[PDB]
Amino acid sequence: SGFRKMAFPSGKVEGCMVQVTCGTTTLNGLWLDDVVYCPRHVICTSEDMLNPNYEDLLIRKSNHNFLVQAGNVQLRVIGHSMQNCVLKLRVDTANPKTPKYKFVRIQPGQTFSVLACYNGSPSGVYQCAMRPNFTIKGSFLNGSCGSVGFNIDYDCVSFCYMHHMELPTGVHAGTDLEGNFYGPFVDRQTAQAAGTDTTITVNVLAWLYAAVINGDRWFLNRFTTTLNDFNLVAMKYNYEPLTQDHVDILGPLSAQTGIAVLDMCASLKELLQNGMNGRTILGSALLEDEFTPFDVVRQCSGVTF
Amino acid sequence: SGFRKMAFPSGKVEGCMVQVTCGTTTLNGLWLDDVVYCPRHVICTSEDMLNPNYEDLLIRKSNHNFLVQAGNVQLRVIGHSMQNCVLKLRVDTANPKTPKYKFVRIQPGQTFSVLACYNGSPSGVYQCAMRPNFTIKGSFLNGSCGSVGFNIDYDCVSFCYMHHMELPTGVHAGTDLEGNFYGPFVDRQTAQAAGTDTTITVNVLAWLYAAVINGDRWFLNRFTTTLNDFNLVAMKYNYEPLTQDHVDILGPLSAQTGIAVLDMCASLKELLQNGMNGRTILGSALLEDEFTPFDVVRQCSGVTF
Ligand SMILES: *C(=N)[C@H](C[C@@H]1CCNC1=O)NC(=O)[C@@H]1[C@@H]2[C@H](CN1C(=O)[C@@H](NC(=O)C(F)(F)F)C(C)(C)C)C2(C)C
Ligand SMILES: *C(=N)[C@H](C[C@@H]1CCNC1=O)NC(=O)[C@@H]1[C@@H]2[C@H](CN1C(=O)[C@@H](NC(=O)C(F)(F)F)C(C)(C)C)C2(C)C
Repeated sequence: SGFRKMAFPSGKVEGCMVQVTCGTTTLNGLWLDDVVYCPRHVICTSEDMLNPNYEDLLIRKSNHNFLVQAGNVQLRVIGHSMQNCVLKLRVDTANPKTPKYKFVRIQPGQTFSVLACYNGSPSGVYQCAMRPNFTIKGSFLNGSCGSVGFNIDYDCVSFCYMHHMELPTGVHAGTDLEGNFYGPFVDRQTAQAAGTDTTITVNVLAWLYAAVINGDRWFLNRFTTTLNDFNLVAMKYNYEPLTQDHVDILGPLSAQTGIAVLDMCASLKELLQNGMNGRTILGSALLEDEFTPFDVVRQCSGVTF
Repeated sequence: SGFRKMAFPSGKVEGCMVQVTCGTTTLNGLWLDDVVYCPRHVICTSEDMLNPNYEDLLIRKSNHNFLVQAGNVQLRVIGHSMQNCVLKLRVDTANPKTPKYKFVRIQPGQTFSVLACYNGSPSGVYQCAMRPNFTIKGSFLNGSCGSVGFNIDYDCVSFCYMHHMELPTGVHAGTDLEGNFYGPFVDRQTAQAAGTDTTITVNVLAWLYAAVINGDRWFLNRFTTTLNDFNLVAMKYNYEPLTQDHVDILGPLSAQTGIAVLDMCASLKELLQNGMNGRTILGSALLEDEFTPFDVVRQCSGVTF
């Protein structure tokens, strides 16, 4: 019993974190095989970042301009190229600690662990959801860029995020491992706005099932609702519309508890309309939307790696 | 910016986890040097746990009765001894992945990372605080016993917890690596309840400094209180008494922000008596007490390991 925000064990990702320096700019890189992937703004100075032309900045750079440090060891960069907002550095050797991996582009609502690093060294690990407005609510300081987000499926590390920047409202933005930004953001030091953030509805229901499995059941009612009737109510509260696909994803949790998805929606509707009245759910006074249906199943059935 | 509950990178602890089976009872062990530490109830059958005579049960157990598995390799147990509630199985092979380590007993209020395991394999990582009632709010299932709590001091791993049991309200209990339980709990399936919990006041104040550091400054007021006047209000709300040692520990946070501890106490008093007025602090509608002042400093400085 008990329910916590839980990150994947990070040992496999730790063995891939290196330090990338270009001039006086230092950040992190991800060493897999003989390639190191890092944000392309490692080539900028403080002034370049206001309006960079990465193409010309990179032309003025050659192999001896990039220092890659793995532990106490310098890695010889024997090639470089630019793929979207990510820089690929060909190094003299393959990472002996390279795990089985893939690069994936995640959907909004999906979660991943972030291994926050500074100077190629791991500082901490925390769980993050890709918000519907394509930002994450993380914890990143100067030099954190290059820190990656990932998921583990038994032995395989699926990398999905690389940190690049922080937006005005304290939220964070970055790219997939191909350099494509999540959202309408650019790697330029200029005011940019993230859209209005909505609540991931399928995730709130998933967390309500986790609360039920843990014995937190005060919010359950003997009422029912239709999918349309629930959506008409929830949308006034800035909740994402719930679809038949989302109900199919909630199925294993529904079957395990014996509470139909639309029965749980009637409890969620009541919580939005009447509030929580000083009560808590899994120790929280707000409805939590950063656990996916899979995160609940994984935690409640002890999936190991 | 951004303040998140963060666990230590788990790589170092991952390499120390093994599986320990005795008869039909299977759980996790911690392999350091040529010794495997695990909870002593691994020798118990399902009926023994109601009223176990450990001294007697262990006398009827031999080295050959303990199966220890490190990956696909079975380790030969060449000796054993019972230290309080922990079993120490001497194996014929030192763990080549043994990091620099120490065993410590933590105090209530101090935090640690839990690497949760099943069958000797890591499933996830999260941060916990030793509550004033000596329980922890974790997430553990059947077979999670022997999973450990740890802190990392750059290169040294301080092991401070080993999971043994779960109490009625979904809260957990365990021992230090000497087998001594935190709290008044015993390792027997008998009626036990955690004493009424209190809020860790120094951790709440450290969390408000983290809020000011990140921009949430709405709760700051012109008022100032004494230590005595603060403590008379905290006790009403079930808060731990704030001592001069707690005030001294808060010193680095107070100096970085230029806000006196007793000026932050007036902010906390106002918050306890009159509420949060519909506002959040660091994305939370409740006052968080699981970040110690060292966690706030570590995260806000980007300390690496
Ligand atoms: C990479 N190490 C940092 C990480 C930032 C620093 C503070 N916390 C973070 O997440 N990335 C940057 O410094 C990027 C980088 C230039 C400026 N920058 C920003 O994150 C800035 N943000 C923006 O200009 C905005 F709002 F558009 F996102 C900053 C104001 C410094 C937070 C580049 C090339 C975008
Ligand atoms: C270790 N593998 C498990 C972890 C438990 C199982 C359910 N969730 C957990 O955290 N430990 C146990 O099964 C221990 C073990 C016997 C009984 N047990 C308990 O934790 C039980 N609790 C109590 O006896 C109580 F109420 F006193 F705290 C249980 C009812 C199974 C939760 C021993 C030797 C204590």
